[PDB]
Amino acid sequence: ATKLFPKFSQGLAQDPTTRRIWYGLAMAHDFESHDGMTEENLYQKIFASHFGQLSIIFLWTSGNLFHVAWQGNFEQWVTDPVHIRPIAHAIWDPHFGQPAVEAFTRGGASGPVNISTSGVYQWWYTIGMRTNQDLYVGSVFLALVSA
Amino acid sequence: KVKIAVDRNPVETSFEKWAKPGHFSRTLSKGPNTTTWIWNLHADAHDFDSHTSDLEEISRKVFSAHFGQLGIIFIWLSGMYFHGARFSNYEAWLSDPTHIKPSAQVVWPIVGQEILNGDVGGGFQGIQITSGFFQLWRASGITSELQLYTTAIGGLVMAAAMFFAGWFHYHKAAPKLEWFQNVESMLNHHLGGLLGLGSLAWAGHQIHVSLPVNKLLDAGVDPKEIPLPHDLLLNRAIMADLYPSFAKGIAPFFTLNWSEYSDFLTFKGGLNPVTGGLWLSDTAHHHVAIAVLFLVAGHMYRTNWGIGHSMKEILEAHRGPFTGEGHVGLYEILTTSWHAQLAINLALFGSLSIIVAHHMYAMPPYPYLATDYGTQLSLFTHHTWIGGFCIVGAGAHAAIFMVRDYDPTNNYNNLLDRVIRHRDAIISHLNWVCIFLGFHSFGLYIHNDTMSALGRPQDMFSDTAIQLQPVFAQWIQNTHFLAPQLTAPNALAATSLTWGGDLVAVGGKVAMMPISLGTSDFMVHHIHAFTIHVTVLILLKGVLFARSSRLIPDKANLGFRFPCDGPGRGGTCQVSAWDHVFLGLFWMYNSLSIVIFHFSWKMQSDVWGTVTASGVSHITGGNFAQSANTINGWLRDFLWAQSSQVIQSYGSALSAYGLIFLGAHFVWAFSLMFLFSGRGYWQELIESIVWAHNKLKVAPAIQPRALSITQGRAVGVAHYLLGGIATTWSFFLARIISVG
Amino acid sequence: QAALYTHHQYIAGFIMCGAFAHGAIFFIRDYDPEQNKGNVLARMLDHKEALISHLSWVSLFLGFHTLGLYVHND
Amino acid sequence: WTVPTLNPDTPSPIFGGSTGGLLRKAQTEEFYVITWEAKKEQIFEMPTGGAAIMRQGPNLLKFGKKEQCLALTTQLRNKFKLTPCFYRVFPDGKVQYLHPADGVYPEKVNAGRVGANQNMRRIGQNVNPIKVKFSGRMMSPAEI
Amino acid sequence: DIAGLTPCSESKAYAKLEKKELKTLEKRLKQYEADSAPAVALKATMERTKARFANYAKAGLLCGNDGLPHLIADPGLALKYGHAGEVFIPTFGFLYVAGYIGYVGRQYLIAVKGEAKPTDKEIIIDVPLATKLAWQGAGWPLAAVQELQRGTLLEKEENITVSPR
Amino acid sequence: MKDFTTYLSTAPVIATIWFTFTAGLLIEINRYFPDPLVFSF
Amino acid sequence: GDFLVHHAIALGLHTTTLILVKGALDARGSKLMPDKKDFGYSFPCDGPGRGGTCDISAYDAFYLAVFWMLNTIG
Ligand code: CLA
Ligand code: CLA
Ligand code: CLA
Ligand code: CLA
Ligand code: CLA
Ligand code: CLA
Ligand code: CLA
Ligand SMILES: CC1=C(/C=C/C(C)=C/C=C/C(C)=C/C=C/C=C(C)/C=C/C=C(C)/C=C/C2=C(C)CCCC2(C)C)C(C)(C)CCC1
Ligand code: SF4
Repeated sequence: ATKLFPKFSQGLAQDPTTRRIWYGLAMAHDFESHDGMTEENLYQKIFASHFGQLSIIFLWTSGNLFHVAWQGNFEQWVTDPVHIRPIAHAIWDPHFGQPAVEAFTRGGASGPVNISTSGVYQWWYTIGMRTNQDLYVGSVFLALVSA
Repeated sequence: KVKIAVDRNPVETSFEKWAKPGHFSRTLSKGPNTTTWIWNLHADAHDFDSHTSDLEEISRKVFSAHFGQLGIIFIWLSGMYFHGARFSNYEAWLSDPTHIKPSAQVVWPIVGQEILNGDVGGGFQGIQITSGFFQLWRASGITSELQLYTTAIGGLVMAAAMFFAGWFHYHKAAPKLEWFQNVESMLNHHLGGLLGLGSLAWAGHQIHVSLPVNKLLDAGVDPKEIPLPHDLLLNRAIMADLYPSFAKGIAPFFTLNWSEYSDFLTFKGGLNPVTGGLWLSDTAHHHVAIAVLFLVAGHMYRTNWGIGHSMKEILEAHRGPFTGEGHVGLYEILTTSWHAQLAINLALFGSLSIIVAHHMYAMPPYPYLATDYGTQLSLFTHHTWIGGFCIVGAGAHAAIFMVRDYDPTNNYNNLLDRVIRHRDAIISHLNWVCIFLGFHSFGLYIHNDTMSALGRPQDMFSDTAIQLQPVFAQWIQNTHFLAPQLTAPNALAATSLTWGGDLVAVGGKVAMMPISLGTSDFMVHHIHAFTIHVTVLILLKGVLFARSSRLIPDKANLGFRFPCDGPGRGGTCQVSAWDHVFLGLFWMYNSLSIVIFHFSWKMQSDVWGTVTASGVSHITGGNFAQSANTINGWLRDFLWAQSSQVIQSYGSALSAYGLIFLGAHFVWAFSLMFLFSGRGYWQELIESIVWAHNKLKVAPAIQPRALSITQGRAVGVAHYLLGGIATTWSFFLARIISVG
Repeated sequence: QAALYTHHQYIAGFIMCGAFAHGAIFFIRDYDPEQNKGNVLARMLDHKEALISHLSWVSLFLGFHTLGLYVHND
Repeated sequence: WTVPTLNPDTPSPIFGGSTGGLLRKAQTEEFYVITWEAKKEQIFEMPTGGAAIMRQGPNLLKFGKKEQCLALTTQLRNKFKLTPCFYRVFPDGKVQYLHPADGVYPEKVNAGRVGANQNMRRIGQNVNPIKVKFSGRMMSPAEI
Repeated sequence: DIAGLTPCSESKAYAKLEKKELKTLEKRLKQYEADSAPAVALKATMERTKARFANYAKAGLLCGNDGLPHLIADPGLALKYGHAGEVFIPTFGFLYVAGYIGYVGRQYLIAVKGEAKPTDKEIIIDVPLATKLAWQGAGWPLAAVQELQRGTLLEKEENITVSPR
Repeated sequence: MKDFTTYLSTAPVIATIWFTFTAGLLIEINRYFPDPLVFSF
Repeated sequence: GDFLVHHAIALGLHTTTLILVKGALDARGSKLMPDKKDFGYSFPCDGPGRGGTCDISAYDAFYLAVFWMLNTIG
C-alpha cells in the first residue's frame, strides 16, 4: 500500500508498519528534508510558521487575562496583598467528593479555585491595572491581535 | 559394574604456568594488545567448556574446584567460631540472654571509628551481630569459649584437608569419566550417607548433649555449674536423673517397645514458653525420623547387585498419549551435560532457601531467637535474597544448555522437543497472564490512591469500604489451627502460633502472635504473584528463544553471549539469552524487594512489640490494615516514617549504617551511566584522552579500549543490585537494631 | 519567588542544550570546508582534542575534590 | 546451465507441526519454497524449532522469510554437503527463481556477472553533504 | 578579622562544643567500672579529644559562628596573616608528591618501550627496574624543567590526529 | 622459584602489596600523630 | 557551604559543556568512524563491528547531555 499520511516524505509513507505514524509525527518540522523542498520554499514556510507561533503566544496571554478577570479576585486583592491569596482559576471536576470541594474553596472565593503561583497579579498591579474591566479589555485586545 | 577408575599423575605440579597469564585458552594465550584482553582473561576463567572439548577433563576440573569451594567455606566457619571465642561476650550472654545484646566484633582505636563500639551490655563494647550464631551455639549446648576455640581449630584443620584433597584429586589421583557417570551410585550414597547419616549423627548429638544442657540452662542454673557433656556420656545415672527412660538403656529400642522413649522423643507442638524456641525433644525425634526416612530411600537404585531400579527404565516407561515418546532421551541429556545439572540444582536449591526463610520465621527453632527482632529480620531477608539469585542462575544455565550442548539428533520426539515446538503458545499465554495480573494487582492501588485523594474514601478497596477478603487463606489458617483435635490426634498444639491461638511472651517482648489476613494482605499477595510471573516470563522466554526465533533464524550459531545482530531488520539489540538473564536480574530485584518490605512492615505492625500487661503495644501501632492499600501509605508510613533512625544515627554507636546508606545510594545512581549510555561515545572520548597522552609521550603500549557492550551492561546491573541491596540492608539494620 | 526562579532556570537549561544541538547540526549539514579554509571555524576543528582533553580534565578535578570534601565532611 | 523450474509433486520431510510455520504473509504477499535432493535419511534441525527427518531422495519445504531459507541452506551445506535451491512463490501461482540464480553459489566467481552498486573511488573521496543538499529527497553523499 | 570572624581561642562557640563532646563522652563513661578496658578506651578518647582541641587552639585557627575552624585559601592573605600551613604548604607538598608519581611512571614507560615486547613488561612489572626508577626521581622538578627546556617533553605533530578534519 | 617470583611480579599481586604498604604507612602515621588538620608545626 | 555548592555548579557546567562540545566537534567524523558525515545527524549505530558502536551519533551525545542539564539545574 502507499498511504496518504504523510505527504512530505514519500519513502516514509510507503512501509506497512506503525513506524510511519511515529516518524510522520517526528519529521514534520524538518522542513529541510521533505520532498521537493527548494530554498525559497523553505524560507517561506519558516516565515509562516513564525506567524503561527506569535498567534499562539498572544492567544495564551489573552487566556490568562480572561480567567484572572473572570474567576479570580483581582478586585479584592489590590486592597490588601499581604493577605488574601491570588486566585488562578476555578475548577469544575465531576470526580470530586464533598470534602474535596470543601477543601479547595480558598482565597475568599465561592467554589473550587486554586491559588495563582504565577506572579501575574503583582505584574498587573504594578503596571497600572486596578479593576476587572481593564483586564477584560486587555484580553479582548490580545485575542484580536492574535487573530 | 560400578567400580573405581582413577588415573595416575595426569598434570604435574609446578609454578610454570603461573607466570604465563591466560595459558588456558588458544585465543588468550598470545598476550595482550588491548585492554579487552584483561577482561577476557577474567571472563573465561571458569568457563570450563571453553578450554577443551572433552568430558573427562571438564569433570576433573569441576571436581577439584568443588573441593576449593568447600575449603573456603571451612575457613569462613572457622573464622566465625574463632571470633565468637575470643572477641565476643558469649558467656555474659549465656548468663542473661535478655537485656544483653549479642556482639562479636571489635574495632581498633584509630581515627575515630572507636565510636562504632556500642554498649552491647555485659561490660563489653563492639558491633552488634544479627547473624545469630549465639542462639545456634546455645542450641548445640556450647557453654564455654574453650569449646568454641577448639571448634575453630578443627575447622581450620578440615579446611587444609579440603585444599589438599583438591590438589590430590586433580594432580595425583584423578578419576576417569565413567567414575562420574555412575549417577545411581551417587544417588544412593548421597541420600543414604550424607543426608541420612548426618541426620542420625546429629540426632545423637542432640539427645546426648543438647537436650540435657538446655534443660539445665532453662531450669535456671548458671552455665558453669552444668556438667560437662562427657560426664553426660560416661555417667548414665545423671541422664537417668533427667529423663528416666535412660535408666533402661537401649533395651526398649531393640525389642520394639518404643513407647518408653516418650520422655525425650516427643510430639508436643507450639513453643518453649520460657525460651521462645522449639522444643528440643521434638527436634531430636524429628531428626531420628528423617534419618530413618532417608536411609530407607537410599537403597532404591541398582549399582552392582540385581536389586534396585535403573534410571533409564524408569524414564522410558513414562510416556502418554498427549506427549508422544515422553521422557525417552533425558537420561543421555542429564548424564553428559553439566549445565543441565547446574540448572536443575540451582532451581531447587534456591527455592529450598526461600522455604527455609519462611519456616524459619514461622517456627523459630533456636532458643531465645524470636525475641531478637534484628536476627529474625536479617535471617529471613538473607535467605530470601540468596534464593532469588540462585533461581535466576537456574534460568541462565538452562539457557546455556539450550545453546551449547543441545543436539537434536539424539532428541527427536520428546518432551523437550514439544516444548520448543509450541513455545509460541507458552509465551503468549504467559504474557497474557502477566498483563492481567498487572492491571488488576497494581490498578487496585492506583484506584485506592485516586479515591483517597478525591475526598471519597468510601469508593476505595479496604476493610471497611468495598472489601476483598482472602477467604482461602483464612480457611486454611483455621483448618490448621483446628488440626490438633481431628486430623492430628497426638499433637498437643498446633505447629505454629501464626495459625491462631494464644500469645507467647519471653521477657516482655512477643515471640509470636496469631496473624490475621485482610484486604491489604490480599492486594500485596497478588503483587507478589504478579512480579513472580513476570520474572518467569523473561527467563522462560530466554530459554525457549535461545536457539532460534522468527526474528533470527540462526541465533544458535551466534552463541550464548553476543550483543546484537546489527541495526538491521529494525534493530536487534539484546537478543541473546544472556540479556534475558540480565533483565531477569532486574525483575528479581524488584520482586524480592517487595517481599521483604511486606515482611518487615507486617511484622512491625501485627506481631512484634512489647507485652506491657495492658494488651500488646506493637512497634508501629498496627497501621498495616489501613495504610497498605495506597502508594502514599507505603511511601509515608513505611519509607518516610521508618527512616527516622537511619538518618539520625550520626554521633551514636550506630552511625556506620547512616553513613553506608548514602554510599549505597551513590553506587545505585552510579550504575545508571553504565546502563543508559553506549560504548561508541566512550570510545571516542577515550581516544581524545589518548591523544592528550600521545602529546606527553605517555602513550600506554597496551591500548586503551572501552568496555564491550555486554560488559557495560553487566557492570551496570552489578552496581545496580549492589547499591539497591546495600541501601535496604542499611535501612533494615539501623531501624530494627535501634527500636527492636 | 520560588516558582518564577525555578521556571526560568529550567527554561534556560533547555534553551542552551538546544543551542549546542544546532551547532552539531550545523557541522553535519551546512558546513563547507573550502569556503571556510583557514578562518577561525576551521581552526576550531583542527585542535579539538585539546578542547575535549581540557574539559575532561576540569570535570575530573572538580568531581574528585568536590565529592571528596563532601564525603570527608560526612 | 539454464534457469530451472520446480516440480511440485515432491514429498515433504517428516515433521510434527510447529508454531512458527506460515502466517498470513503467505496468504497475501509471498512465501518461499526450498528444494533439495538427499542421499540418505537423516535428522536435521528446522529454523523454527524442533527436529525433522529428511527423506531418501527429493524433498520440499516452505518458509515465511528469506533468512530462514538461508539458515537452512547454510546448515544443509556446511554440515551435510548437499545442494539446495530455494524459490519465491507469490500467492497466485507465480514462481521466481533465486539462489543461486547464476548456477554457482556466489563465492566461486562465475564469468558473466555484471557488477552493480559498485563505486570506483576510495571511501574518503566522497563529497560533503552541503554539495548534495536540496535535492529531491534525503541523499547520502556516497549515493550519487 | 579575616572576613568577619574570630580566632578560636576567645570563640565562645568553641568552648561550648568542647564541653558538649566531653559531656557525651563522660556520659558513655559513667556506666562502666574503673579498671575495665571499656573505661581504659574511654579515657584514651578523652585524652585524644582534649589534646585535639588544644592543638587546634594552638595553631591559630579561625572559627565562624558555629565554632568550627575555617581555612583561608589565598596566598597574599594567608601569607600575610600567618596561615600558610592550611592551603599553601599543603598544595606545594601535594604537587611535589603527585608530580613525583607521574614522573616515575613516565620514566618507566619510556624505559620499557625500548624492548622487544612492551606489553609483557607492562602486565608483568620489571621489579628491579621499577624499584630503580622508584628511587631515581626524588628530585623530579629539576629533571622536568630540563626536559621542558630541551624540547623532549613534548612529542611533535607525529601524533595521530582524528581523520578527517 | 624463578616462576614463583615472576608470579609475584604480576600486576594485581604488586597492586595488593603496594597498596597494603601505602595504606599501612598512612595508618601508622595517623596513629602516632593523631588528628592532623593543618600543617603549622 | 556556598563554596562547596558553587564548585558543584561549576562541575555541572563544565561537564555538560564537555558532552555537548564533544558531540558537536566530533560530528564530522571520529577515529572509530571517519565518515560520520555521510549518515546525517541522528542515526542509530554502526552495528557490532569494530567492537560495537552504540550511541555514536551526535544526536546521542546531546542525548547524554540532557541528563546533565537536569542534574545541574537540580
Ligand atoms: C557416604 C559417602 C559419601 C559422602 C558422605 C559424600 C559426600 C559428598 N559428596 Mg560424594 N560421592 C560418593 C559418596 C559420598 N559423597 C560416591 C560414592 C561418589 C561416586 C559416585 C561420589 C561422587 C561425588 C562427586 C562427583 C561430587 C561429590 C560431592 C560431595 C559433597 C557435596 C557437598 C556437600 O554438600 O557436602 C557437605 C559437606 C560435608 C558433609 C562435609 C563433610 C566432608 C567429609 C570429608 C565427609 C566426606 C566423606 C568421604 C566422601 C568418604 C571418603 C573419604 C576419603 C578420605 C576416602 C559431599 C561432601 C561433590 C563435591 O562437593 O565434591 C567435592 C561433587 O562434586 N561426590
Ligand atoms: C548416631 C548417633 C549415635 C551415637 C554415636 C550413639 C552413641 C551412644 N549411645 Mg545412643 N542413641 C542414638 C544415637 C546415637 N547413639 C539415637 C538416635 C537414640 C534414640 C533411639 C539413642 C538412644 C540411646 C539410649 C537410650 C542410650 C544411648 C547410649 C549410647 C552410648 C552407649 C551405647 C551403648 O550402650 O553401647 C552400644 C555399643 C556400641 C555403639 C559399640 C561401640 C564399638 C566401639 C566404638 C568400637 C571400638 C573398637 C576399636 C578397635 C577400639 C580401639 C582400641 C584401641 C585403639 C584403643 C553411646 C555413647 C546409652 C548410654 O550410654 O546412655 C548415656 C543409652 O542408655 N543412646
Ligand atoms: C552454583 C552456582 C554457580 C556456578 C557454579 C556458576 C558457574 C558459571 N556461570 Mg553462573 N550464575 C549463577 C551461579 C553459578 N554460576 C547465578 C546465581 C547467576 C545469576 C546471577 C549466574 C549467572 C551467570 C551468567 C549470566 C553467566 C554465568 C556464567 C557462568 C560460567 C562462567 C563463570 C565465570 O567465568 O565467572 C568468572 C567470575 C566472575 C565474573 C566474578 C565476577 C562476579 C561479580 C562481578 C562479583 C560479585 C560482587 C560481590 C558480591 C561484591 C563485591 C565485593 C567488593 C569487590 C565490592 C560458569 C560455568 C557465564 C557463561 O557464559 O557460562 C558459560 C555467563 O554468561 N552465570
Ligand atoms: C514504574 C515503571 C514501570 C512500569 C509501569 C512498567 C510496566 C510494564 N512493564 Mg516494565 N520495566 C521497567 C519499569 C516499568 N515497567 C524498568 C525500569 C525496566 C527495566 C528492567 C522494565 C523492564 C521490563 C521488561 C523486561 C518487561 C516489562 C514488562 C512490563 C509490562 C507488564 C505488564 C503490566 O503490568 O502492564 C500493566 C500496566 C501497568 C501496571 C501500568 C499502570 C496502568 C494503570 C494503573 C492503568 C492504565 C489505565 C490508564 C490510566 C488509562 C489511560 C488514560 C489516558 C489515555 C488518558 C508493563 C507494561 C513486561 C511485559 O511487557 O510483559 C508482560 C516485560 O517483559 N518491563
Ligand atoms: C527556537 C526553537 C527551536 C526551533 C525552531 C527548532 C527547530 C528544529 N529542531 Mg530543535 N531544539 C530546540 C529548539 C528548537 N528547535 C531545543 C530547545 C532543543 C533542546 C531540547 C532542541 C533539540 C533538537 C534536537 C535534538 C533535534 C532538533 C531538530 C530540529 C529540527 C526538526 C524538528 C522536528 O522535526 O521536531 C519534531 C518535533 C516533535 C516530534 C515533538 C516531540 C515532542 C517533544 C518530545 C516534547 C514532548 C513532551 C510532552 C509534550 C510532555 C507532555 C506532558 C503530559 C503530562 C501532558 C528543526 C529545524 C532535529 C533535527 O534537526 O533533526 C536532524 C533534532 O534532531 N532540535
Ligand atoms: C552517581 C552518578 C554519577 C556519577 C558519580 C558520575 C560521575 C562521572 N561522570 Mg557521569 N553520568 C551519570 C551519573 C553519574 N556520573 C548518568 C546517570 C549519566 C547518563 C548516562 C552520565 C553520563 C555521563 C557522560 C556522558 C559523561 C559522564 C562523565 C562523568 C565523569 C565526570 C568527571 C568527574 O566528576 O570525575 C569525578 C569522578 C568520580 C567521582 C568517580 C568516582 C571515583 C571513586 C570515588 C574512586 C573509587 C573509590 C574506591 C577506590 C572504590 C573501591 C571499590 C573497589 C571494589 C574498586 C565522572 C566519572 C563524563 C566524563 O567522563 O568526563 C571526563 C562524561 O563524558 N557521565
Ligand atoms: C585566583 C585568583 C586570585 C584572586 C581572586 C585573589 C584575590 C585577592 N588577592 Mg591574591 N594571589 C593569587 C590569586 C588570587 N588572589 C595568587 C595565585 C597569588 C600568588 C602570585 C596571589 C598573591 C597575592 C598577594 C601577594 C596579595 C594578594 C591580595 C589579594 C586580595 C586583593 C588583591 C586582588 O584581588 O588582586 C586581584 C587579583 C587577581 C586579578 C588575580 C591574580 C593574582 C595577583 C597576582 C594578585 C594581585 C595582588 C594585588 C596586586 C595586591 C593589591 C594590594 C592591595 C592592598 C590593594 C584579594 C583577596 C593582596 C592582599 O593581601 O589583599 C589584602 C596581596 O597583597 N594576592
Ligand atoms: C565582569 C563584569 C563585567 C563583564 C562581563 C562580561 C564581559 C561577561 C562576558 C560573558 C561572556 C563572554 C559570556 C559568553 C557566553 C558564551 C556562550 C554562552 C557561548 C555559547 C556558544 C555556543 C552555544 C556555540 C554554538 C555553536 C556551535 C556549538 C557550533 C558552531 C555554531 C555555534 C556558534 C552556534 C562588566 C564590566 C560588564 C560589568 C561588571 C561585571
Ligand atoms: S551496536 Fe548497539 S545499538 Fe547497534 S544494534 Fe548492536 S546493540 Fe544495538
